Amino acid sequence: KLNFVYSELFVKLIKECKKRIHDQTFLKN
Amino acid sequence: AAAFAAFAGFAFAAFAAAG
Amino acid sequence: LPPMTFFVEQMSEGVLKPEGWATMETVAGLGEEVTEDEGAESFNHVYYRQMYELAVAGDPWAQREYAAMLRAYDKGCESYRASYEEADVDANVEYGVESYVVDPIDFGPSFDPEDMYSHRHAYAEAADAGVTVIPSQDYYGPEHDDPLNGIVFQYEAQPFSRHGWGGVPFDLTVCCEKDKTSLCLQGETHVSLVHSVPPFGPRHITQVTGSWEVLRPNIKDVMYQLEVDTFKDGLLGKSDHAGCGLMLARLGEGGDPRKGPTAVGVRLQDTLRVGPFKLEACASKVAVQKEEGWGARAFVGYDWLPGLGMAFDFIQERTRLRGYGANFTYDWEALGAAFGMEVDYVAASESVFVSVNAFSGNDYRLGWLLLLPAVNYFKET
Amino acid sequence: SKETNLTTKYKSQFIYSKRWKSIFSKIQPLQNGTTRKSYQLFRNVAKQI
Ligand SMILES: CCCCCCCCCCCC
Repeated sequence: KLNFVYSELFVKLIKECKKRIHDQTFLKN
Repeated sequence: AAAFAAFAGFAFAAFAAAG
Repeated sequence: LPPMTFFVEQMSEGVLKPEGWATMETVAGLGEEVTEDEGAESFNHVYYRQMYELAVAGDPWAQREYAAMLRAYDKGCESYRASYEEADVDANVEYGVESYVVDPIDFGPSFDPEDMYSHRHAYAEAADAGVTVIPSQDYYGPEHDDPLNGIVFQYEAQPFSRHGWGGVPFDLTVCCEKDKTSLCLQGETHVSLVHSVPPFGPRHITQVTGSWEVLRPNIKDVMYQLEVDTFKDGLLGKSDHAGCGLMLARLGEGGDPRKGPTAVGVRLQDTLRVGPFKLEACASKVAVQKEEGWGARAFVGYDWLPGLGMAFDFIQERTRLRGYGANFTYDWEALGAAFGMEVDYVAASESVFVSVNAFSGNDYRLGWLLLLPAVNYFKET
Repeated sequence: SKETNLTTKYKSQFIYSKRWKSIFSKIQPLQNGTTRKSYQLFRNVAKQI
């Protein structure tokens, strides 16, 4: 069963974005 | 110029509301 | 009711940008040092709201993220409370019981004693209240009393926010001048709404402003104005900062116009880069209750000559006197001085005005340069 | 100039993975409201980024 897959992607993608692009401490460093 | 301004304003408002 | 030219001038202000959200520094960095950059803060807002929603849904990772955010927020709040307590203790230590006093407002030179009435404006420092109080100075005041009449309150907030994320930016300003004879009450309010963010879509913002004016003894009539403006970026390109606004003005006695003179205006604003020209344009049309006025402002820049600034204005009355104005500005550095020139040309009156400001801080060479008026000055009897 | 007699320009062929295609074909995103909402959110974010 693959009903959940998209959800497991979304909670990943934005989270990864938070780590890689819109992180203010990383930008400061 | 009044008709053109009114039409442009209406079109811009409709385009902004569509998105 | 003011003429349609006033409304057309008000509407054709230029390229606008509504105010965004405000962010805490402790929570955003999770206790680490951060810098300033837009797009990474509204992203944090919407991201934390979405993660709260997902955690409520049941996703464990969202729960972990929200728990970490809550821990950071609690630590920041406790740190700020401790800092406030320490600051209060230090203030008590410095001055045992004496509250801090404020410097009085300096009005200027006059034949009356300059040090007089200074005691009246020297008050104890107020607490950390949300409102901001400013005094208003009238043109002509009483000869033997202070010339400060009235007051103005300014307030800002971002309510409907959870843990410092989200909310609705809201600004308020009220000027009140009340005496035994007259009454002047001018209120203004601004509200901001955000629909989407670059990560989750386009930049869509809506600003609603409402301003009312009351002058009781002289005018005996009140005026209301309500304007709604919508801004979106990249409508016809990568970035165009498109904006459209609608304003309604009413001069009714109270509440609804009740046959009061109404006025409806609409404005459009956009900036575009074509070749070597970055052109910003704002055009508006206003109709009062039945003449209609049109206004347009444009700012034009040339990248090969960055020192020159060019502004064009076109105003058309009801059909149909068209007034065109062109303003050019330039700057340069002379010998130990800086000279800035401005040329304004109007075709309606066929007039050209040239102004040159000069500043020198090294010596008085420019003073010896200009000596014609001394000879030009004659007693003439 | 021998390619003038015989010129067979074959290109633009797009190869699609069998496993990935089957996996994403077996996914039903539109028969339920919650799945549709999650798919809409992911589609918005992916198209944006
Ligand atoms: C809630 C739906 C999003 C779009 C709302 C647009 C409201 C402003 C349009 C009318 C003023 C020009």
